[PDB]
Amino acid sequence: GPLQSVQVFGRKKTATAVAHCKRGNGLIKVNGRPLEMIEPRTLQYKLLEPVLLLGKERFAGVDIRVRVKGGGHVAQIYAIRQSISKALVAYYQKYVDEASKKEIKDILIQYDRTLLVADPRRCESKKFGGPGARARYQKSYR
Amino acid sequence: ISEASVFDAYVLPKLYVKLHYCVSCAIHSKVVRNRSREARKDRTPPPRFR
Amino acid sequence: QPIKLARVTKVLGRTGSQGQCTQVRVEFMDDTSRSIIRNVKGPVREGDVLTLLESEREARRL
Amino acid sequence: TPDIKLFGKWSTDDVQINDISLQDYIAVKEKYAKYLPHSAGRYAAKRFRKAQCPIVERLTNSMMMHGRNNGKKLMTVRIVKHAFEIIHLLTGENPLQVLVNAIINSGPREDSTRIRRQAVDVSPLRRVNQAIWLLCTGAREAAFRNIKTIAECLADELINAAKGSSNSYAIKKKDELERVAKSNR
Amino acid sequence: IMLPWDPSGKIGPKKPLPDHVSIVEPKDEILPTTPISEQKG
Amino acid sequence: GVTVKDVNQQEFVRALAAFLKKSGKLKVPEWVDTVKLAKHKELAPYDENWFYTRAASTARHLYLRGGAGVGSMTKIYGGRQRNGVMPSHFSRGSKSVARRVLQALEGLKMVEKDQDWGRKLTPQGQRDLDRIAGQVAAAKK
Amino acid sequence: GRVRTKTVKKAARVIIEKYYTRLGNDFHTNKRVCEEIAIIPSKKLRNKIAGYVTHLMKRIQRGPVRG
RNA sequence: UUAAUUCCGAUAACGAACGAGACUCUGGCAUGCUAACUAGUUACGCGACCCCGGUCGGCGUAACUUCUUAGAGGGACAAGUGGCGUUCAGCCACCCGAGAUUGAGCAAUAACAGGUCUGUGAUGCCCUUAGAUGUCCGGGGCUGCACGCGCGCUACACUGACUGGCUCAGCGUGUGCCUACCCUACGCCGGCAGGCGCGGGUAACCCGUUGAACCCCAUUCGUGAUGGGGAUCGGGGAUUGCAAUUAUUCCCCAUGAACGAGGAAUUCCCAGUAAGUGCGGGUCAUAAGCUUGCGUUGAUUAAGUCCCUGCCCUUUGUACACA
Ligand SMILES: [Zn+2]
Repeated sequence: GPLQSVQVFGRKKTATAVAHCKRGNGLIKVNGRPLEMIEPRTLQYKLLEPVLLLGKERFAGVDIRVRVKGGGHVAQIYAIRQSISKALVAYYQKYVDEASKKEIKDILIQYDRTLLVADPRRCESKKFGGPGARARYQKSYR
Repeated sequence: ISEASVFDAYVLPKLYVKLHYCVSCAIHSKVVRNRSREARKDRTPPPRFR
Repeated sequence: QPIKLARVTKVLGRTGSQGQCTQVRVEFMDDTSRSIIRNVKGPVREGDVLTLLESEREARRL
Repeated sequence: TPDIKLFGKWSTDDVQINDISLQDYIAVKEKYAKYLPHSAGRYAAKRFRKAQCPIVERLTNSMMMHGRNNGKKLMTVRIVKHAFEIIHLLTGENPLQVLVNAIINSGPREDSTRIRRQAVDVSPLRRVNQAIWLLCTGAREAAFRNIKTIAECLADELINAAKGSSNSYAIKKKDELERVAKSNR
Repeated sequence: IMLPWDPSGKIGPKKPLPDHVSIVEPKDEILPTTPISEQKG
Repeated sequence: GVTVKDVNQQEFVRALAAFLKKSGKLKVPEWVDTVKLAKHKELAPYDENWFYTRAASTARHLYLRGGAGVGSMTKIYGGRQRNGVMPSHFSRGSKSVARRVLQALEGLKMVEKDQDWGRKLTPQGQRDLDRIAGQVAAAKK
Repeated sequence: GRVRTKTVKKAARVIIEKYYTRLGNDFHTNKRVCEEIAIIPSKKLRNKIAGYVTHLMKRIQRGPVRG
């Protein structure tokens, strides 16, 4: 059918990602690769937490292309986790009916807010006269 | 004493010592205190509430 | 000498010089009539259970 | 599947908590059922926001101390993941039930302080935090100039705490502090 | 030397003080007690 | 089919190093045994055939991001320059060993020189990369 | 320590005493009325004045105000 | 009552301002407006490869602001519910909501026998005034050493030591005024050090799309003042300025001590906080163990008080008097 293009950004930190949705078969890719060669292998289930709760039926028609820039590694993991979640919410919001979108949203509200809403946590600037922001130097007596 | 005793419900005595202090010794024991000039004329004691 | 239980129904204030001993009115969950006042350290809210080794101890007025 | 959540290979079920006091503060049941305990933060805003943090994430975060271990969360999650494998092969029962029983046993209730010494009780959240700090301190003290690893030392400390034969560091310090508090009262 | 405020902006600045609030004068009017039509055009 | 991005890069470099050991015509000198990699590194590499691993890494880096010279090769070969009691910094890799890797891969018929520097990968070598990706996929499956 | 200031208290009572008719319990109603009748330089001061006006309206709906 | 003389209230007090509050820059979000060939996105077609379809920071041109950049405005206010309190000022918990406390600057009156003549062609007085306390060259000294402290850096390891593989940032900076002094890209010579000619830029173009450290994965080690530590020392090879030894600086080999988690005493701080670990700017013929910003990972405890060290008012004898 027509090109159902949904471009949603995911921003939590310096690592940003843009998720692009489409109709067709189900193949989720992040710049042309799946989620199976992720280093470290400890956080393999962290990106599967939105996958296992919804099931294989919801990801049949949805294929997502993700471009990633900046930040670190785990910041990129949280960025793509927020971006594909908000893009999936927008995909079920705009085209298909609102009842199925509400049924999917009722799962995502109860579990975690990080999937939907980001928090304003950034690096505070270093102040003068100390090794960091809060800490100061040692005072020289005598 | 109420845990370990021979008698049951033994009444306790009290202390009765009439203390006396002078002008220097009362302030050294920190009992009296300098008040305002309108409050110096009051011969009333501080109120006994507890 | 049984090991008893209690329950915090209402906090009263903060005793001590540094302000670490919380004056807590504790309600006995075994006997729901009697209640005493004790000083309990740490963050104490209304609803938790405190396991008393003996219930004969009681904190005095500050 | 959303019906069951396997923490590695361990479900939410078969977790029985005997103490009703510690169950109100430990909030790992029915809300924080996760696959990995990794998170970003913000669990120290309210006075009682610290109890809403899960005890697996607390065991993860309390290991990294003393300068050189800062920034090794990816290390210590895999260390605890191997520690579950070390516990389950020797015990046979549920390591989550072993850890819940260890938290039930290792609770220092009364403790004296200098204000004479006033021997008073502490909070149950303070007992949980003291038990976690004593087990992490005992593991860090045991795993020093030794071939035995962090997961092996933490598994041995949890098995000794579940046994309760004055062998674990948390059990030993709990009995010592209760002995001192029983003495000076 | 401090410059005073002016509406024209010649002896001083044009922007008023943040603490000062210029409240206008309210209009005086009488409420109508009888419905009256007014037709024109 | 499969691709080298779908192939995990941990075993892909080992499989390509095994393929280059099966080839065995890539100009290995005798000062590789006595050379140190860079000044920030301390000692020699452990494995004796550590030219072919660098050749496999240079092959996949020129496949993914073509048009690279000496600095892009010295950037990936870096670490902590532990001088001693002084605070450590970052140091670049050596130039001549990467130049000899580029000369060996240019002598082998898998690349082609590009304008304004760089060695792009030929369509004949793209077929070989797809076939070895299929070989790694058949090995893992 | 969100205490309404004297620059708010001198203005809001005069505003309500003059335009007592054109008021409302809703915040967005009198927030735009204060934009018409008064000249407030900043949004934070505007919102503090409008919140104190709504608080005075709640005081009126509860009972009589002495001031 | 609060960070506040911030407000209710008591009223011989009423009416004002200064400091704070208030005000500016930055951050959290507005798929609603305008814009982008020195920022892009989605596709069309060509080329390469695998077996009807996928891959390409390989190329040419059709739509758009979903990413970036930034002119204009918004929202957030204790507004809604439940409790405490004169039911006043206000305070606390909760639903919904990008946020129910981002940081900084400006900072009232009054004073120090506080510092600065060694920043000043800002300056009073004294001295020098030709064999000059002025100006210039070659060295020395500013580093020096029985002793005591101040500010900093790295280790005392198995959580670690060695070797590769794998994967990310934003501050910046830069073709000359006398004046030579700028960033480096790419193909080579060599183990490194360093060297030869060569193209781009007056900068969202060039370095650069900043493959930075930690990190994760795969090999070697195993309780030994040890493979950790390089304090100590010798030989050779190069760059910088006219000129380096008491080592300007860099590279290779060899030498392998103190140090087994630290006594009395003491400093800093309370959420992207301490901490681990890097990178730019200034100092720069040669120039980071200094200082400031920019990043990545990321904890324990606490939501109270004047017991301890200070500062700020009070009642009052006044051995405290251009004080
Ligand atoms: Zn006397």
